[PDB]
Amino acid sequence: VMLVESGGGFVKPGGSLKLSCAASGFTFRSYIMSWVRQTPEKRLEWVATISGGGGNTYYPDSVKGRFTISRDNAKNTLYLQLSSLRSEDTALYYCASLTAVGDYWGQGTSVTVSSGGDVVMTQTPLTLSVTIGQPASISCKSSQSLFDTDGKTYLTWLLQRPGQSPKRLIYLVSKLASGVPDRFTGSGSGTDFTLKISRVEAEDLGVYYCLQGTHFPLTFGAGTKLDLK
Amino acid sequence: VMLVESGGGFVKPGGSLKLSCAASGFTFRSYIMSWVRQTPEKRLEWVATISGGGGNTYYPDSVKGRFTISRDNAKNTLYLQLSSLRSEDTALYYCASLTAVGDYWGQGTSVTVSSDVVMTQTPLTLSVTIGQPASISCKSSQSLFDTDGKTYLTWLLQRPGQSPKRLIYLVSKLASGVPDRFTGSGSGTDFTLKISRVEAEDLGVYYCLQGTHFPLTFGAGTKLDLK
Amino acid sequence: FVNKDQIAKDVKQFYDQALQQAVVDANNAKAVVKTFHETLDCCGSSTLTALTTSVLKNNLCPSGSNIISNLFKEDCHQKIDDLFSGKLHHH
Amino acid sequence: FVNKDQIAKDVKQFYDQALQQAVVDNNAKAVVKTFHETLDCCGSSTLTALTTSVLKNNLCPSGSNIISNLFKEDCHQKIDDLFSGKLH
Repeated sequence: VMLVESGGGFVKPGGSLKLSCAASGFTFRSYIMSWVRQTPEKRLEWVATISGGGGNTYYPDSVKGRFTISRDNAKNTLYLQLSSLRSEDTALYYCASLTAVGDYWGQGTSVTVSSGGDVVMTQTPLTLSVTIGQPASISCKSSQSLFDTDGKTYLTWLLQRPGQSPKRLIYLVSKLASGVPDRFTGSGSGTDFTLKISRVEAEDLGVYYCLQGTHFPLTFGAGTKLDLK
Repeated sequence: VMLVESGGGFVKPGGSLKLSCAASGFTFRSYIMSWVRQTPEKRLEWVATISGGGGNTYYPDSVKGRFTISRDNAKNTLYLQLSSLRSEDTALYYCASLTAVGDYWGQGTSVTVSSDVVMTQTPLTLSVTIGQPASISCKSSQSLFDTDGKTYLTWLLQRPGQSPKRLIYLVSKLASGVPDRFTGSGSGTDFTLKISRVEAEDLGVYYCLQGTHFPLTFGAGTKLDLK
Repeated sequence: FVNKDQIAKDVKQFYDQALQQAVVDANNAKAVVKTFHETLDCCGSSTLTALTTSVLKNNLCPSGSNIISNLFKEDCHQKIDDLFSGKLHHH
Repeated sequence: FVNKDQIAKDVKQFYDQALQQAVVDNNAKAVVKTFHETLDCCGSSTLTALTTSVLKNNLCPSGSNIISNLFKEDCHQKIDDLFSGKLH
């Protein structure tokens, strides 16, 4: 039901903050948790992941050594220590059970770093302007095959509605998530993937992102904004 | 997928027989397995239950001391050693994962011996026409409401020729492969199965079963028949 | 090297100890018991008659999984023997 | 008798010896899968190379991995949390 982040702020280059995220309504201790950041230009970047018990932590090279993800399962809290902050770290930082069975997101807490006060996913087009009822189709291509030794193809599509946090829409290429209406269809294979909307409704507007989870580090497409003509 | 029973037969009062059940197609070792007998008069009676790993065995007093349930996990086989046998032990004996998450039944192997919560079901026979609504009541002598806060009322249906199969568990929750024409309701001592519009694979005998109080008990049954 | 039977035995002892301690109130014994019972999907032991009957009575075995009856239980000693002999996975 | 700490350490060592044999060569695989399944974990931080080799053998059957298979519970931590009584 609920994740609530706090701790963000305005910090000088080279500075330090510690973000937290209070969880409730689900079995936190057994949830592999992530932080995901959203830049001023609206890219999503994976920042960190931690196992249920806190024994395994994962970071992409951009933040490794500077950020430390931790959790206090008795308090149902997730943490992110930021240090040696720099201007490219300025973002909305979301708490999310990103890779878990249940898809839960906080509302983001912002970090703005300012003295003033890997597999490539290629998403086209950058903006698709539409009319209510008219069909939509969004593309996402990866620079390497997403087909794991596993036999599974960890391609995910998410949608972020204006003023909301991102939401898983589809996973493993084609399988819809809880409560996603049948006019969404995901297809594709290997390195080519498509999200098609039969008939755009006003609940479909926002930014769609694809996400690959086959190769370390986790990477996202840059986003396609669906809006009205 | 499969439970195959054998070793049934014909015996004199006071004799012995050992029944077998060969499992295949599920993770046998992790299922609590049961034997359920069905008497010539078509009553079902719980006979024995054994834990996945073989450590806990359970028996109602009617057979306790006389029968021994056992299992061989490496061989995927369930056993029932029958001894000091009596006329009223005459029945079709079913191997079943009766209380397990998946509902599997063997086809039954027969024994013929020859020289507690009361569960009530109204009516005893319902004759009906295809597409008619149907309503079977099951009544218990004590509340089936557990400390669990669960209510272990279960409906099974045996189709003519068929072993019994789970249809409804925990009062209202439909088992797998069960359409919504089916609806169970009730609390305390009073329970109801309603079929909205009877189709032809709703016909057979319906049984209720309580799992709240030791020993497990079954209602005597309601026959669904057309006409 | 650590021997299968030695650790299995030590694990059942650890567990039997916490089962005892749990039934004399030691809020941590109870946590160990609940952990063992949930993670191993078991409740008490048949080898431990006096302790197993004190324990059900204490409602330290939720079911959740159980949909037909909560009357029948796996024996934790057996679950511990099967964990070390590699017999618990759903092949 | 039994001290929580020495048993936890014995269990980890027993797990670690099976995880090693399971890779270099089985009863070891059976034990490894039982531990992964029962404890809901996969290899260990303390054994990264061993742990990367797990998928190659399908010692960590996913099922719940629907967004990625990169992230795992550490079996050592599952072992400590079992004896600490934190897994309920």
